[PDB]
Amino acid sequence: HMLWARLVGLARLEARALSKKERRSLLERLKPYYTRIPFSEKADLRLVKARTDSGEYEIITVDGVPCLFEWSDGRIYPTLQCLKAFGVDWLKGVVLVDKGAAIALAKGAHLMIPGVVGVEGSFTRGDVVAALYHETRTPVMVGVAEVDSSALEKLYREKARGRAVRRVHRLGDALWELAQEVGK
Repeated sequence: HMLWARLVGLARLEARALSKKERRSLLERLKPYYTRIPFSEKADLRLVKARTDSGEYEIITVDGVPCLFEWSDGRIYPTLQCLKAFGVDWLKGVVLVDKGAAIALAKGAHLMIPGVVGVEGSFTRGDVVAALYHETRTPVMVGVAEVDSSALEKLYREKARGRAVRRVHRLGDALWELAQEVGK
């Protein structure tokens, strides 16, 4: 197909079902990093490649929802659309942030410790976590923990300075815009 999205513009799409072998490899690549696989064995998984003016994006869809992507560190991460569809309980943890940090994250900033107001779950430095605006629990960013959850629980209470979560994907980024349109 073809689609036209904000920021990325016109995208030419090529989609196919994942093979039985790719589906198995996908589950094996997700297990080490999340509490559980969020989707069913009956869910239809497809690989969608979108070529835009700047380059190529590949997104794995789950029953048509653009949910997963491979980052430069070789791990598979969820899109925010994935979190809307399946929630966040399957993630090892989440970090709750204040309004100012939710707005900064939606502009593309990393999450600094003073913007944190709560920690949920249990995770260690390097784990995949999501940052949610505390008031509405809206996910605004997906990234990598810079500190263990137990350390963060202490650090945000002291309002220590420093980075809490390194941003990988966030609301309004090019992938998010493309995924929004794929979901339409």
